[PDB]
Amino acid sequence: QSAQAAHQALVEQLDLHSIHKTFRNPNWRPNQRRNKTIKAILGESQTNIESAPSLAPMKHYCDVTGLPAPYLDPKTRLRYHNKEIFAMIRNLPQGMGEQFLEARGAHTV
Amino acid sequence: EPWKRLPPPTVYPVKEARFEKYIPPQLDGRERALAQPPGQVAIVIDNGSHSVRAGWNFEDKPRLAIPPIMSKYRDRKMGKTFSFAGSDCYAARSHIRNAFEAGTGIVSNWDVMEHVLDYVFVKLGMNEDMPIVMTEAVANLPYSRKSMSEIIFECYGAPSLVYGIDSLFSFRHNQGQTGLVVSSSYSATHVIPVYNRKALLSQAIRLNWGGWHMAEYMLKLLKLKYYTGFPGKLNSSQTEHMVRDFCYVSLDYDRELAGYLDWTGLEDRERIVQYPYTEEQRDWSKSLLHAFRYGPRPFDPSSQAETHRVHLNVERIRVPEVLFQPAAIAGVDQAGLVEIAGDILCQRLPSLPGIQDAPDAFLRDVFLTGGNTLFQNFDERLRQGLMALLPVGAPLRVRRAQDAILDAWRGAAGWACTEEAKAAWITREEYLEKGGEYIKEHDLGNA
Ligand SMILES: Nc1ncnc2c1ncn2[C@@H]1O[C@H](COP(=O)(O)OP(=O)(O)OP(=O)(O)O)[C@@H](O)[C@H]1O
Ligand SMILES: [Mg+2]
Repeated sequence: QSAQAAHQALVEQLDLHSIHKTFRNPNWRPNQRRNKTIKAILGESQTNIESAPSLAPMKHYCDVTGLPAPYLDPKTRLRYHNKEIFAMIRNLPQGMGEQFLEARGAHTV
Repeated sequence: EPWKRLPPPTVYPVKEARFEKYIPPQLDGRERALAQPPGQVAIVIDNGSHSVRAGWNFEDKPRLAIPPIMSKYRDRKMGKTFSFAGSDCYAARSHIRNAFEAGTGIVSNWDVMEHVLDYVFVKLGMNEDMPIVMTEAVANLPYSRKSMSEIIFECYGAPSLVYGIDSLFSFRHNQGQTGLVVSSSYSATHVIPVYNRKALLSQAIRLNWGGWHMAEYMLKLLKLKYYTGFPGKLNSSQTEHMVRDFCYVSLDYDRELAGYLDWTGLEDRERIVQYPYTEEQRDWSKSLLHAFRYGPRPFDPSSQAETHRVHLNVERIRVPEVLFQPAAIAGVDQAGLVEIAGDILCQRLPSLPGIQDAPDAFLRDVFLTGGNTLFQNFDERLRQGLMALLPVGAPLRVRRAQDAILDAWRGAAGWACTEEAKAAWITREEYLEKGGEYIKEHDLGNA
């Protein structure tokens, strides 16, 4: 079908692999281990010291809706706005509470 | 009942990163480069984690803007390898890899990066030698600079290279003499004090929140809101366009938030994006979660048109506010943007003994850069936050860059061939002497 043939023609027109990069040095070949992670690059040091913690009091927001939360559930550890959302929170499926914590990046796994 | 009286909803089709058209090699660019005076040409690469922007120093805008992605695979139905390294890679099989470590400003997949540079030079029309100006991250890691230097010198044979900071090129392009540069970008957010055109990078701070984190966080929120199971495929490429189109910074978060889901007026605090569906006395009207999920109107799962749409509501404002309230809203456990800028202006710069007229000289130009500042009210929110911390009547001004995305490239292009820049260039022979960790320290670059 012409539409598929046109798609192949476009895919060929977009392809870089068919093109010889005259400006490349053919002799140079990288160390394949060069793709280190930042964790590894830092750990090899033994300036990304620009991070900044905080000490101001933290306002409390509802884990379900993001509205302000007066209440913290001692069971699920979710913060909730009102008793309707408390009804939801304790009716959550088996793994869903951990997902709401993960949006805060809290975890108990 | 009010929902009978409300109009039909207005709904926006879901946008996503997509291929639009092929662009050929721009041979007129190579021609113009050979026509310029000697020593007044460079290839300028704003190596942004959201877009690589590339062009000629003698031109007013980049010729290329592409994601730092490659797709390479063998078509089992044709027996040949295909490779793609920009928006030719459709972000149709999406074997995508990205040059950057996700949520950081640092290049780490050098194979993708080298393919991206191949695409850049091909589409700039190089076929066989030109000075290269390239932006790097603030405090870019030495190992990362080495690897990029090796590629530029040893693979591509370029005569000269220099590394600057996109934030600082943007400041100088906007006549920045002295000020506090606030950059919020795809990878990160930075506050850098600049004194007499030189950045005091020992006093700069990084937030670790930016436009990538907002798209990811918006995705988490939507997957939670519809945890019963949204039938569309939710991608952070879509939520990026939602954050761009619909989110804005609150001028008064708690007072705007607490009323946001109020049934009156929610009709247009909500905004509705539709995914492409395949066409075939206490109740919902008093519930909060219906308003949160479905707004002022009745819902039925029978309508394929009313499924396959998400209602944004609180995340219209909740997403941008992570910059200001990082631990509260997303557990980022870092000082908010106003607290960071306040700490620099109030504590550091008055203490730093070499400086004169601190903070006041800096207050006269707090400067906003990078795409993730483009939220509405971002300036006024930042101004009012700082105004409470600064002494009464301090001459605080907050100013936006012109064209806050491309303007960082324009700064590098205008700087590229100045004598200050050419004093900062490293030649290949200097690289062969010193290796790629060495740099000429200069006003716009790392130490
Ligand atoms: N009008 C807009 N309003 C809000 N956000 C926007 C707007 N336009 C672009 N963005 C977002 O801002 C970011 C673009 O930032 P920018 O292009 O300045 O960074 P970069 O140079 O690619 O990255 P970095 O310096 O962090 O490596 C993206 O996350 C994009 O979705
Ligand atoms: Mg950038």
